[PDB]
Amino acid sequence: KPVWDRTHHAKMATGIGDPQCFKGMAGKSKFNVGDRVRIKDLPDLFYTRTMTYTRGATGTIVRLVYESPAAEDEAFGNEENVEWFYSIVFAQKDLWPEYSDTFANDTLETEIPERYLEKA
Amino acid sequence: KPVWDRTHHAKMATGIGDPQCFKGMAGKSKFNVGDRVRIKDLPDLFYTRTMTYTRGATGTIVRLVYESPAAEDEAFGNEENVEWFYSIVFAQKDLWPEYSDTFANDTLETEIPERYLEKA
Amino acid sequence: KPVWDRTHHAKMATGIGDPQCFKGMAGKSKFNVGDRVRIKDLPDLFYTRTMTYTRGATGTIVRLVYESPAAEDEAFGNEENVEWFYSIVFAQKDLWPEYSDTFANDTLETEIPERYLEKA
Amino acid sequence: PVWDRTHHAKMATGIGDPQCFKGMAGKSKFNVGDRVRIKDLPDLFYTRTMTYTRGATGTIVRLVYESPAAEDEAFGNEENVEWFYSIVFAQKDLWPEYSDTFANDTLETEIPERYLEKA
Amino acid sequence: EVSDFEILEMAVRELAIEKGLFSAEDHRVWKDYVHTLGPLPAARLVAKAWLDPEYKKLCIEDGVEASKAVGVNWVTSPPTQFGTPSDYCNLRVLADSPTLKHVVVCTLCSCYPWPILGQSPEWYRSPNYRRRLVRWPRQVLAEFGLQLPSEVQIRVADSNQKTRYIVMPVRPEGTDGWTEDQLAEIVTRDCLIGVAVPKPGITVNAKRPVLKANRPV
Amino acid sequence: EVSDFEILEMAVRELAIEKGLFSAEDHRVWKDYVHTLGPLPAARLVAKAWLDPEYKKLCIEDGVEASKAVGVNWVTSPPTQFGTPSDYCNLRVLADSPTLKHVVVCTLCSCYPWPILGQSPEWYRSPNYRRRLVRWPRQVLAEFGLQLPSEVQIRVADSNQKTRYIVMPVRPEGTDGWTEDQLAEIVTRDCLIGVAVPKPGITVNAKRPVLKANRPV
Amino acid sequence: EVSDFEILEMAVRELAIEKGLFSAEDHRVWKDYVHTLGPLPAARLVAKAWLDPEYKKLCIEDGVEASKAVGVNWVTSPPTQFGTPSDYCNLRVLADSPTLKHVVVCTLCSCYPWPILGQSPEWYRSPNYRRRLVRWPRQVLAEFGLQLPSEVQIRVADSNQKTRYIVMPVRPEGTDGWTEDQLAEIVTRDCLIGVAVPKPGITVNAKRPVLKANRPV
Amino acid sequence: EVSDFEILEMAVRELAIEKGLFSAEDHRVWKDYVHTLGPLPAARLVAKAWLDPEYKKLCIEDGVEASKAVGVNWVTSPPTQFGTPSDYCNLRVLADSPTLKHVVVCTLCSCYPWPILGQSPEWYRSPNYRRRLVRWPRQVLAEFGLQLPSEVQIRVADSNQKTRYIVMPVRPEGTDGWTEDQLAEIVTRDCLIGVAVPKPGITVNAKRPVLKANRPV
Amino acid sequence: SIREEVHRHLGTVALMQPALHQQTHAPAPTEITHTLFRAYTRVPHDVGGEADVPIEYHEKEEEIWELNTFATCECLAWRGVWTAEERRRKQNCDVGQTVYLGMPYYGRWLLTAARILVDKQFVTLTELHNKIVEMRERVASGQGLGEYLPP
Amino acid sequence: SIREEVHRHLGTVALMQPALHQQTHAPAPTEITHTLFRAYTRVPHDVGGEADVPIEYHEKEEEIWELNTFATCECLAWRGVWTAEERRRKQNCDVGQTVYLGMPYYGRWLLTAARILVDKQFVTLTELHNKIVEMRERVASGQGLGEYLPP
Amino acid sequence: SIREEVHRHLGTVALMQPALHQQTHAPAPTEITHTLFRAYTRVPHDVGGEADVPIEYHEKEEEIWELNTFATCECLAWRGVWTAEERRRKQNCDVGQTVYLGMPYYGRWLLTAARILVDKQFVTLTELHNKIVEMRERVASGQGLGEYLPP
Amino acid sequence: SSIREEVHRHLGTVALMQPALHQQTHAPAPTEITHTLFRAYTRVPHDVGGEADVPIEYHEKEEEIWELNTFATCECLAWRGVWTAEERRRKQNCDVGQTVYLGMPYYGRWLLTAARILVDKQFVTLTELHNKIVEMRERVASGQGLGEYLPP
Ligand SMILES: [Co+3]
Ligand SMILES: [Co+3]
Ligand SMILES: [Co+3]
Ligand SMILES: [Co+3]
Repeated sequence: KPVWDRTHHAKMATGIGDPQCFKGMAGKSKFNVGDRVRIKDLPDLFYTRTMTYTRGATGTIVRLVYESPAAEDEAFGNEENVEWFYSIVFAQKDLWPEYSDTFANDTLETEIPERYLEKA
Repeated sequence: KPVWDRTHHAKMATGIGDPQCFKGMAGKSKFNVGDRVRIKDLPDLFYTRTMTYTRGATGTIVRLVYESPAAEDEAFGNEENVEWFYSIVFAQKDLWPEYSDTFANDTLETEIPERYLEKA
Repeated sequence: KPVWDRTHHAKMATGIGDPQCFKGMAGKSKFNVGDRVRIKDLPDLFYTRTMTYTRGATGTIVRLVYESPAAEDEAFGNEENVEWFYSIVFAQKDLWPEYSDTFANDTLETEIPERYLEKA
Repeated sequence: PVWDRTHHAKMATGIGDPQCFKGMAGKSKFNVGDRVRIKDLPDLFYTRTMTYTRGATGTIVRLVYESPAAEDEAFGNEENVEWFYSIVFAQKDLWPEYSDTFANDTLETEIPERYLEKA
Repeated sequence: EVSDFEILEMAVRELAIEKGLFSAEDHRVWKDYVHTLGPLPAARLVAKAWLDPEYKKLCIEDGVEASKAVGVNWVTSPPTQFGTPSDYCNLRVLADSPTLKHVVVCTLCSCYPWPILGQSPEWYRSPNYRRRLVRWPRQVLAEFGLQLPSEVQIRVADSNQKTRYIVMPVRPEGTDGWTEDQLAEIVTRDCLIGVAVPKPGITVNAKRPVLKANRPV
Repeated sequence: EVSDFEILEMAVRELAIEKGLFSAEDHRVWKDYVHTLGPLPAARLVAKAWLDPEYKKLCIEDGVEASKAVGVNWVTSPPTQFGTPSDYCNLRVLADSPTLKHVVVCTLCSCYPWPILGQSPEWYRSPNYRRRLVRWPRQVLAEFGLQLPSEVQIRVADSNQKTRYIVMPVRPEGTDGWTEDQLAEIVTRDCLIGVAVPKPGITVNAKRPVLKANRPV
Repeated sequence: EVSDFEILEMAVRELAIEKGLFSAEDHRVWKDYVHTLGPLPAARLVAKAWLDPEYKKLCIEDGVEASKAVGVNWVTSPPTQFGTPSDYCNLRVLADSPTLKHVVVCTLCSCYPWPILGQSPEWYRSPNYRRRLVRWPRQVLAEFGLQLPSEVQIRVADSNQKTRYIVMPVRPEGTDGWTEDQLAEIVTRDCLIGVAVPKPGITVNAKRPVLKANRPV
Repeated sequence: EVSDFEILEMAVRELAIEKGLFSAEDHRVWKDYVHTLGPLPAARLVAKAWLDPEYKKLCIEDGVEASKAVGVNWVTSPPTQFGTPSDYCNLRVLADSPTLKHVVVCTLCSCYPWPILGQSPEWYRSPNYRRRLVRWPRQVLAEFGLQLPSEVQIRVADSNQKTRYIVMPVRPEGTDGWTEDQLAEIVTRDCLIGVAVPKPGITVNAKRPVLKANRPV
Repeated sequence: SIREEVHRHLGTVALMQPALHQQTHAPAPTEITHTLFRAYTRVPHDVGGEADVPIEYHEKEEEIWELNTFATCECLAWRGVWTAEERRRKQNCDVGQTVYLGMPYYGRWLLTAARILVDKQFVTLTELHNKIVEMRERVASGQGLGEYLPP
Repeated sequence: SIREEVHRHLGTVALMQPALHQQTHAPAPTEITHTLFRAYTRVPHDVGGEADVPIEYHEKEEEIWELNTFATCECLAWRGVWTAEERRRKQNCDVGQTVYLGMPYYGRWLLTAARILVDKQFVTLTELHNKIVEMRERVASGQGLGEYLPP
Repeated sequence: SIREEVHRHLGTVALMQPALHQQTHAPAPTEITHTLFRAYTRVPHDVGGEADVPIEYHEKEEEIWELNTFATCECLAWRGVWTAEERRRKQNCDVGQTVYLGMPYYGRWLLTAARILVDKQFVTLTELHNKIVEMRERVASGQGLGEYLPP
Repeated sequence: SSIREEVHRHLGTVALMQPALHQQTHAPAPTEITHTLFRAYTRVPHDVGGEADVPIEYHEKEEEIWELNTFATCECLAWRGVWTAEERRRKQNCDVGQTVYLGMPYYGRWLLTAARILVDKQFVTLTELHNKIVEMRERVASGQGLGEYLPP
């Protein structure tokens, strides 16, 4: 029967934290603060944390937040690959067709790993 | 990461078959052909193959069919424990309160592993 | 305000009965016992007593039952026109596509006014 | 039966509806400023006094006109004519969850005299 | 307490009488007539027909004329003297044979031969029976405890206009020498609807659950 | 291909004309009247009320008489000469102020001041608007991009009997020395329903999707 | 076009082969084995049982051993050499008699004796058959045209663990002196599930609608 | 009378301990830690920031470093010494300004900055808040009694990965010369979520219905 | 007790049968196909051939009010207010699909007896509304209600 | 585009929201509470204050047949066949809940225009059914149908 | 009393909202469009932007069992049985659409803590089923249930 | 004939409009879950025997190429030890949950569950699966073909 390593995450993260324990593991980021990026509509079978409401929308990267395995991998116990995560601001008008022009400036900010992002 | 043994089943069952590969592993059977047994309403969280419509009904053992792990074990990869399986015949009227008196002789036969059975 | 004549039906029917009180008023019947007729799918807005399950089916007339206004007129208070009513037998196989060939001879008999019938 | 098709046009032409009913209700039971509660009269088959008003109290702000009640007109019965009132209700009185932040919000609608009783 | 239906019944009934549409005496007369009704006349018609071939020919050809012989005149027996307003005056009797067995429904509502048979059963008025019998009659009959050979023609009669039907079943085995009274006794309401067949020794409809009323007749 | 609605409409119209219930003339004249209708007169009523305090008091107290000034006579403009059968002859003009802002609905259907305002919008007829505005008006208004201080009284008018309303909004800032034409131009249909306020430079309703007809007028 | 299911099927198959979970040869071998399967061996098992009382006793007591006589070895015919993973190695043959008539379902899914009978029917997999047969078998059987005397015991077998069943129906009248080939020809798939009985001159399942696939095998 | 959830909780917890996955002491330690938590540290962070521009810069740039100053070390405060497993170690502080006002949700579940803020509110976990705030945030905030100018950017932050957020509102008028303590007192839990703004004199979250538990902590 | 639990279960799961549930809120004409048009304009008494589940058929005792309603309807017909065909059309079809299956059999007969009085203007709706209030006040004031309630 | 797919998806998962769904099948009068009596006998048009969700509001172009139906309904009132209040009661209440929300707004106006012709006996139902038969034949024959379909 | 009746009515109306309700009973692959396939395979935690009704937001007091469940889930993660992302994916997605909205929040956390024990084979399902029996027996025999029930 | 087709289409349509009391469910508090409902929400979906249902016309269905390929994949994965059929049944017929269990097609569930076992036993990351689906859709779009489903 398989054996699950119950000490691995505590060994790696104790006194460092998560996602600090992944820092440096993603290498060079593909994007920079201020880049405009469109969210790719990648297959979402079984798990994703990139909300459907964002797919195909364009936004601006405002921060490179941390490096981490993507949740699509961490939630199935796969943490060998690490990527950059970005905080992206979208105009609410670009998400919801009905949004009022009177509320011209309203935005939504959320986090997306690099795999979902293409240059706009 | 865990490793799954993929050769266990084939090594044990080749040339022999399932459930023939489990023959003898259950030890002595608790019940005999002709015994009256009631079906225990064991917790059914996550998985069972003892249908709800049998629970609490009494029927007659007509055959000791084979020995095998219970499906509640096998379906989670746990084959260490092997028990006897019994074919049980129920009167339809005992299952379904509205079953017609006209059709007094009708029955249902299905298989139940030993853990669900108690002497009636 | 309009005035409703509350005596008309009792004056016409008392001692005679309904539908006896319309006998003779339909004139010559268009069909005869033993004619094969198909049920026309006439518009059914607001009211009909010619069930949808019969529309477009073919059956055999087995009786000219009586003369009466059609229910589509009587139910709105219009009894100036009177027509022949026919009892029609359908084979169950011609109504329900699933009906078993083992039940080869089963039939359905119901009444239809002349307005719905065409020669088959 | 025969339906009279000329009745309405004969009475309303050159005048209008509800102007053609002016004076037929006699004296009004209530006055502008009165507080009135809406009676939960049976509503089988038809009403134009919305369920959401029943049992609420509001203020009369205008005696708008005289007309048969719609509960009568909609079945062809125009013999009785009554006064109609425009009522203002506080929103908090209609909807238990209404925000205290929006304390001043109201709803105005019209109700014939039969549904009103002094609060 | 009283229900909304009780309130509305009294209201309707009092208004109708106030407006002169019917009287209190009319209403009592009609309820009194309905209380007279029941399945015995129709059971009698079947027993008479089993014993007299000429009378069976008349039942099959002219059920209205036949019904007179058991005291139910469909024109003149009800208080209107024009047939009841809802069941009219065109009874037909459907004769079962060794190759034909009938069963009756009103898929559109609950039309039933009250003048000769009495009140319709609850389940007969049910959407469930009205949906299923026309299309799966052997399945529904089997639930009532009746099955026939597959080559026997089961005919469903749907009472969708002014005709009302009763079923004349075949006379069962084991009734040699029986009198009209003995024969009529085994022709129950269910036999006359066609969901059961007469059997020597069986003189009441099959027992089934009775849903109770809040406030009964 | 023609729909069931088009077939039925021609059936009803040909039968009404054949039976003499209205004439072919009547139907053409009514459609020609409806084609004359639109939001321009109501916007002129508001601009004139802003320019003349005596006319504004006439609007608030007697909308029917005021309406004559912009060429809509609620009695004699429609072909009937007794007002339109469905919109009646009792317009009220609701005057917003710095502490009061009105919006209108017909919860029971779609009653709208057609003679002075023209066609009711599709969304005004929706069960969604009809349910929600009376109870969550600040939620609905905010979906239209209108919010007002929590202290301003928002008053929903539910047009449930024979009165129809238009809203006379407050005159906005940024319009010093404006003419009647300039003021009328910013008072759109939506301002007259109450779901928008007039704003300099905005002379059309807020864009939203337009669901297309299979065969449009 | 190609569907989401066709794209996923190629993705899972290419990934399993890339990761060495099974080989491309394994997949071709399995499909080739499935193409061999069908209802002929089970029908021959029944015909041989009717013709030889000792073989019939072997079928009722030990269906796995009996199956070898019709070329189906439940251990060694499938590519695994340990039976198919989903149908196992415990066939039971259920013998009908003049007082006992069996019909089979798998209420939990669709378990069926593929090695000796071939593909399970679409209807056999439906939630409808799986709900209803165990509780109203005589209603379901009558929808298939099968009815039996109320006194015959109808036994529904629910295939919920590792046993798979076939029904060995009673040999019908009208087959005196028939050969094994003649007998086998009337024992259809449906007779082996229990929803039909074998009849002389009927050599195909009862016709019913066939729902077509977008891209058929 | 224990509920199904109480039974299954005890079962799970006893099994986990029996199997040596965590100890009874571990579980007590965690519950003890959770009992320590609450919104005061986060209120203190905002008060300190309103008083020290350099520390406000650190809050906006590095919320994890900033949290240390109010005693919440996101790595070493929790019993794991690696941050809590569910809230991680990347706090961000969102700074409101006269032209920007934030509010936070987790549309995917209920992610919330427990180490610095304490327990998430019931309504924050609700599907209803999780559906609506992202798409109608002005409508939802108005229900909580908050409205902002239309030209102010409302930013909704959706906490869908490892970052957790607190909102640093603008310092309100009427707080000249206030001490850190008086300032922290008006920064309620709701202000830190962004569904309220701090107001002098208001030191608790707006009262709302509380749904009671069958059996409480 | 175990069997009762099993049967309550089998009843409960039916309520969770998945479905594609499209609330309809006054769809545009372009959303109505000929199929839908024929279905929404159907008369609802026409049930024959529709699929339905097994039930154990029962008898039912008659309520006093049901007998009185039946008599009221037949007397209104005897005395020429309507014919039974007019009644069937109003009671079994005009009530519409929701009331047709949501309310009881004799509920429909009774609502339609009230309806005929108003539709043919034998009473105004005001008189009907007023009489219902009268009946409720008779009850509340301990004055009883015909044979349903003694004083 | 991807965005079209996103909004289509949000609309689709609304069809799959879990519910406890109890079909209703002519219950006995003992299953009807006061609450349910009042709810089944409600006038359908009275919807103010009912819960509902935010929806995008749209405009809709007028269909030729809608303009023709509106003018028919108003010309029938001008010429005294009904008053608009009779129309509202037939159109918005007597159609019953299912049609009231399932059919389009002018679908109800048109059905109700056909209804008033039959209920006040200006046209028999036979004349209306026959006219529908003849109109469908006109369309099928190639001879045209007024402004809807040229020959 | 009148107002409570009004509000109960408005709640009841909503249950009769007409709909086209298509029960799904394992449709063939030709009945599943790309739109349906994307909707059926969605992860159900992804609710943002779905339309919903107004509610009065409430606080809720915590059940003893909810605090215990939360601590159990976090201690299982502290001691390396899973990570919180593994939990979220099992608890908020793998449970499927029906349980996702039919069961309560911490109900799902608790079912998913039981699930991890079985899926990673720290306990067999037999051990879990047997332990539930043990807990029910502890209760019935007057022996108490931790903090929930004294002996 | 065409009219009969319209008749049976109509009976099917009217069944969509049957009246019901329809209560949407939205994460209730634990105080609204009875034992009856707990047992009903935690039921294993496959266990349907004895549930009420209506008569339906039973039909045959031709096998799709993708269904035969799915069936063979699921049995080859068991032959070669990735799972046993019982593990497959439990994942396929129970853990999918009620909505998918009755909303998707029978071999739809077999195919999803074959993808599922590859990810749950870590033979393939979810990223590999998502990327393979991306690459397959590009294959189709490009004109290069997709096995026996689509010639180039
Ligand atoms: Co009837
Ligand atoms: Co209106
Ligand atoms: Co199976
Ligand atoms: Co969360």
